[PDB]
Amino acid sequence: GPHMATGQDRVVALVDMDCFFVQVEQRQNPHLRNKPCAVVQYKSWKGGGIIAVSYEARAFGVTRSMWADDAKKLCPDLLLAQVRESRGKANLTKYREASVEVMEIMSRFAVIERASIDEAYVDLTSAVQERLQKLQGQPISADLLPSTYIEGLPQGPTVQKEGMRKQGLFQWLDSLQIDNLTSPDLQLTVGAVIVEEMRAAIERETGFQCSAGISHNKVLAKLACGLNKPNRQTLVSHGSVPQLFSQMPIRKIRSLGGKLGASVIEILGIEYMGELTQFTESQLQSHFGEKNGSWLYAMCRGIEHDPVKPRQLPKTIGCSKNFPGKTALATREQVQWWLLQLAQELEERLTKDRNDNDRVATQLVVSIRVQGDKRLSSLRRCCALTRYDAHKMSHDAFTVIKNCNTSGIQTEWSPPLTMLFLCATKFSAS
DNA sequence: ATTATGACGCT
DNA sequence: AGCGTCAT
Ligand SMILES: Nc1ncnc2c1ncn2[C@H]1C[C@H](O)[C@@H](COP(=O)(O)OP(=O)(O)OP(=O)(O)O)O1
Ligand SMILES: [Ca+2]
Ligand code: NA
Repeated sequence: GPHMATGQDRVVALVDMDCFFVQVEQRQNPHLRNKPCAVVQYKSWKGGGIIAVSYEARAFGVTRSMWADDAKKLCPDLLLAQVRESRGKANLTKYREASVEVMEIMSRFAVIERASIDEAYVDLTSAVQERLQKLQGQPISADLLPSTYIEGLPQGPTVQKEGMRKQGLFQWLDSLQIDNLTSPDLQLTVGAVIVEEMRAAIERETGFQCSAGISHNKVLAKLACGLNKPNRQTLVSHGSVPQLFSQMPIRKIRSLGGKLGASVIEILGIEYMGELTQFTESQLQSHFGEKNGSWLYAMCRGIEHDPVKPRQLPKTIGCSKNFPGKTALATREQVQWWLLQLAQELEERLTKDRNDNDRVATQLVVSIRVQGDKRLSSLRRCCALTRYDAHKMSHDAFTVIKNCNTSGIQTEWSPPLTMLFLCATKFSAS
């Protein structure tokens, strides 16, 4: 009734760059603009592995994880850009620097949480209140929302995409009560106005287009963002949730894309998020645990409380390389040479991080995989990181893993290593 | 022979 | 601490 919280206290946005690594390469090389193209890493094995795909190329069926040779079979005119290689490995520096460009722009509007190399959540609650004051009861015109979709509209009693978008926007704006500064729907709408401005600034100042979701929490904001891509933003209101969720497969919701989500489906015998509402909180907790159960009970009603954390910088800085099939490392000299290569890239990134961000990492984590293990990581060990020195770091990494060597022979390594990983963690101010 | 990352939960 | 899950 009157005491039933509806999770409508906040305005949250999720901004996500469209086909990000592709746009980085297209900005740099105009010849790739408005073409079917993809970004690939390595080239020798089947033309390289695809990691990003332009919307033009997606129309031909090109996807991430596809080998470039296979992609070319779907799209013979596909253009490719290669990830830079340094010290024998893929080097993602260019995309990390492009990411900083975008994060710094977003930070002018509001506190952001960096969720990945190319996306950030934004808590717009306070910014919305401020904009609501400036407006002073004055209505919101559709002209302020030129790329916004209202999920669930139009509805009730044109055959083109932009026409439908506008019809829905009009129905929404027609319904708004702008006299009430505390209407959640009004708050979301002002949120969307601000996000239009954020997205315009990003495109103006970097050249990169993006999509966005605006809702009352991170999970709905993320879901919304994906509903109309590319180059559009979507508002998902509290009211839209029952219909949206009624046919939404459980796996589409962030965190339910894996084993937990499969267990929800299997154990409860359901398919869609909306079907969760018929279980009690205790019932959900009995199957999925206390935390997951409470989260599910609220989430299926469109309610989630996870905060947008004030964090614009990554918490760890890591360097990793696979050594698949035949290229697995089988000699001590091999293992030491590759630890040094990884340690050298890591040193370079850490030193840059220390100058830019006024902090120093204090722990080095070392992880390997051995041939045979289905798991991505076989063994992880940490040691002290006391100096930004590649030789020391690689020497230390070797010391903490050297006992993994089954080989009776000193020089040989067995079983061969199929992955190496160095990660700097536990930052302190400096 | 996807690969290179990165956050957070469990015990 | 070391491992697993989920994500981009
Ligand atoms: N599995 C992966 N392996 C390596 N790099 C990845 C992987 N997934 C994503 N990336 C990189 C390349 C992407 O351009 C970038 C952002 O990822 P993501 O947001 O999932 O897709 P995207 O930006 O390429 O397309 P979209 O327009 O659908 O968001 O991070
Ligand atoms: Ca993206
Ligand atoms: Na993303």
